[PDB]
Amino acid sequence: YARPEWMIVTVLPVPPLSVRPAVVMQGSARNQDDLTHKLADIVKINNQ
Amino acid sequence: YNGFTGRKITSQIFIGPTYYQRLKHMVDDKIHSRARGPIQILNRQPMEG
Amino acid sequence: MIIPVRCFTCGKIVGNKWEAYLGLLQAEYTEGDALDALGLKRYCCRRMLLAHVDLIEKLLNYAPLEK
Amino acid sequence: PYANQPTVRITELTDENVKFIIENTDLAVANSIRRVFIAEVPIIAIDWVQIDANSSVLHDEFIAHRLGLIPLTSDDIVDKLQYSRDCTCEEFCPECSVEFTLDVRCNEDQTRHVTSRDLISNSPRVIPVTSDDILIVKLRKGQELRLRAYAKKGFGKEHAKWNPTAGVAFEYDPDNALRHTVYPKPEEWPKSEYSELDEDESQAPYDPNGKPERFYYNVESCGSLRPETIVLSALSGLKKKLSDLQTQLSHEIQSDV
Amino acid sequence: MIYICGECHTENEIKSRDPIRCRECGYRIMYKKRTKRLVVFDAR
RNA sequence: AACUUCAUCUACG
Ligand SMILES: CO[C@@H]1[C@H](O)[C@H](n2cnc3c(=O)nc(N)[nH]c32)O[C@H]1COP(=O)(O)OP(=O)(O)OP(=O)(O)O
Ligand SMILES: [Zn+2]
Ligand SMILES: [Zn+2]
Ligand SMILES: [Zn+2]
Repeated sequence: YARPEWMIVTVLPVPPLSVRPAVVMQGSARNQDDLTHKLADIVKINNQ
Repeated sequence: YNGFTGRKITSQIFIGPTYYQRLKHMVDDKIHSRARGPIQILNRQPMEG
Repeated sequence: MIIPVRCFTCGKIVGNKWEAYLGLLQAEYTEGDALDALGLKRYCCRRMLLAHVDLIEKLLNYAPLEK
Repeated sequence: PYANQPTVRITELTDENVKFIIENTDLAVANSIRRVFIAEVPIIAIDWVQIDANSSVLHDEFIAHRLGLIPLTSDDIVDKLQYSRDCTCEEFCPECSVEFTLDVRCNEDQTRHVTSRDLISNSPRVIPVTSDDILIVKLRKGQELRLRAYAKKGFGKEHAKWNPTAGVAFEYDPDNALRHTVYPKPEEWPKSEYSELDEDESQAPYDPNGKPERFYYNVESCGSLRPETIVLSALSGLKKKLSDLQTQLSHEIQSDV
Repeated sequence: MIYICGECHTENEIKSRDPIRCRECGYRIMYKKRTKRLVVFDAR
């Protein structure tokens, strides 16, 4: 159920959109959850 | 004197002009009821307020 | 804001008596003597004139929205 | 097993007041006559208001409230007028209502006091007890009040605007002899106006066999109905309520049989 | 519709998608003016 | 057949 190596993060789980809903305002804009912004930062750094 | 029956109330009652204030808290603003209404997006539970 | 028609407690008309009350106060009459002259007997009716604050005069100072 | 025969003696009768005494009557009957004075005597008062233009400082429903509280002469035709619910015609008509109109504008610089005198009735018998005047609103220059009102028959149980009386003074046992009120210190208590005691005696001696009788009334009219006719109409209305009750009771007894 | 001016109290008619400025005074606060339909008030 | 969130403050028993 838990091997010590699995504690080190080699694959980051990205939660479903239900966990991080997109906050819609007037249809003019769609703010994104804090998790979405943090995941964007993680993806940017990973690509770099 | 008792308003309903007209008989004198046995205990004499303290009456006088006192200044009273109507506070902003009114029942019509506070009465509320909920039955399968709107529901939040994240928790999918009934809303607040 | 304006003198209520009818005393709350009993219902005697006190709305017609505010201007006469003010006139009698201008004459020399004390508040109690003016209230007696107007015919107000119960302290419920005397409370209506005695405690009344006439704000309609202050509100009439502002210019009307449509002239 | 039968009703007692009451007696009335009128002490004072003025255009604003009736002071009378009812003897050989029950406390319940006396109190309910007083109660009918207050709540079950029909009168005429404004209950429908339509404000065409209100530029006064007071909002529309404030003006409507004040107009409703204004008394209206209801001496004779209140018995003739029908209730709006009873009247066959839709909304209101001359038989079920009386129309009033107010068209006041303050063209002059000086503040215009809109009074009950400015209310004009379509029927002469109902007038706003003008024959000072009740002040409806004060109008600054350039402010105008225009409205149409309908006055309907009703009694004070519906709304206090339909109260025909100001203060009903009801007293029994002026000197405490039935001990219906037990004074902790009898001497401190002021004597009643109807009291027959000497100044030394604070209370009359306890009457074990006594019953409340000889009730004293002072009925003050609001001006809509004469103080005499308030009392007469109250007695007649209570009698009519009892007769209606008896009719329904007889019908239901027949149904049970 | 017709909007009464806030300051000079003169009715001016402003079309839709037009700047809210009263002619002859320039005040930028207008008021919609009372409705023609009439509401019944019970005096109660 | 139908209107987001945060945050703050202010009140309520
Ligand atoms: C009697 O106890 C009650 C309850 O415990 C509940 N309550 C109230 N405030 C709070 C709060 O901040 N937090 C929590 N957890 N509970 C709270 O309110 C308490 C009393 O408060 P009070 O002492 O003002 O009641 P008066 O004696 O004043 O009553 P008056 O004569 O005005 O009607
Ligand atoms: Zn009074
Ligand atoms: Zn009719
Ligand atoms: Zn202008």
